[PDB]
Amino acid sequence: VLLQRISPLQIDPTIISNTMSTVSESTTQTLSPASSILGKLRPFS
Amino acid sequence: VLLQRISPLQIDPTIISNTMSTVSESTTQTLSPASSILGKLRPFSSFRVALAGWLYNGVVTTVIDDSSYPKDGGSVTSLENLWDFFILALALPLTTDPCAPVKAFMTLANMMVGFETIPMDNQIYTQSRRASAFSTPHTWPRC
Amino acid sequence: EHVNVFVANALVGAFLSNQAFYDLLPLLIINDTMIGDLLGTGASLSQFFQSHGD
Amino acid sequence: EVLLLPIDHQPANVTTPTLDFTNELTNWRARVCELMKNLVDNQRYQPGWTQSLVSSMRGTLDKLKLIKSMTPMYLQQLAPVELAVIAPMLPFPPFQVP
Amino acid sequence: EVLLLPIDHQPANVTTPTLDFTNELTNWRARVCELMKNLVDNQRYQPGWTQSLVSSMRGTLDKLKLIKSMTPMYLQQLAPVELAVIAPMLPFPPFQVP
Repeated sequence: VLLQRISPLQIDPTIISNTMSTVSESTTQTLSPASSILGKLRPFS
Repeated sequence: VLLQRISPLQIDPTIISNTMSTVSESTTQTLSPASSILGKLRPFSSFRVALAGWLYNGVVTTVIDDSSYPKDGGSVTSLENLWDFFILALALPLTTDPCAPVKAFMTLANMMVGFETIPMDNQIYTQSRRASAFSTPHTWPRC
Repeated sequence: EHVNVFVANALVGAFLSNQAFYDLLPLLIINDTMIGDLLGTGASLSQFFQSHGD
Repeated sequence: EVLLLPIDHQPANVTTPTLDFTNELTNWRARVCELMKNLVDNQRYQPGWTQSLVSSMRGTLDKLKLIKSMTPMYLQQLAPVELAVIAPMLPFPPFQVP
Repeated sequence: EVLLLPIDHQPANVTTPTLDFTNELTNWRARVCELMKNLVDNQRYQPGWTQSLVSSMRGTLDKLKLIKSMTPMYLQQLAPVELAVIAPMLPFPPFQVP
């Protein structure tokens, strides 16, 4: 906690989601590198 | 205004939309160069003004508004940002700002971070510093 | 004139890796002590050198 | 009598215009596009996009390059005149620096 | 007075930060991605994925590599300080082993 209060660093997950919203892919595809990674990251203690 | 009234030139955005309606692409695709560019252009005041500014650069220096550069700086991996670059590159040269060139340069340099790297001058005006900041001669990077 | 080996080395070394190098030039020529000169400075990377007092 | 311009002004010799790409600013659009197109076909960037998106991106860039806009032309042939014709009527006359 | 760290600490020389990838941990992310990318383009693994999935996978990996995170930087320049500044105030002082 002490750290969290003094450190200027802030974690903001939206960063990962934004860059990921521009990944190029086909919709007829079974897998989505983009999606899967987000669902694996489930965006601290 | 005076200009708008006398100039025979007329701005008609539909031009961009028409040529763009013939761009070839797949529907199963996630991104649309065609679409994105239109939504980025959102198709005037600023144009006519920029011209007027040419007459008084003695006391007034036109510059591209900060709000027009990518928030984080952009990334060559973002189609969105690629259009952002485009927009800026085409506009800068119409401003009286004597530093436009350097900004037009840095604007891309900022997106290239990590992809392509260059030798900047020092630790303050780094390759990642918002392009819009190189507003004075003393800042034009060596490279 | 006498050049500051330390700087010389970092210069080439920074330039060869595309790191900011221009702020090093003013230190290329030794002022009074090859070491003393750098002990102060807040220039370039700590990757090349940093000071701990004396 | 001197009025400076941050652009090259080449007076037009005709009174019945026609699309023209032989302008200073038209090349600028061209180059900018060509650059982008190269950034895309870059052997170490092109592998990250679906082979289809590239074709589309290219196509688009080409259409932007070859777009039939008159602005660049106007800026080189007429704009400068218009300004010169207004200047004498302004209340606050021009004040420039090279 | 010695406080050991499992990371390389290179004090920052400025007070007005800017994204920087010249960090120990930033390379680590890079390498890890590059490896994956190679595992995918491996002549005897790449044939099992639709030519499209690969492009996407690559693109993604690149975006992860070039992501604009500050953590790696912070960990190298500030974090160590913060700790050093707290240490003296803890009730139970540090107890380390190389």
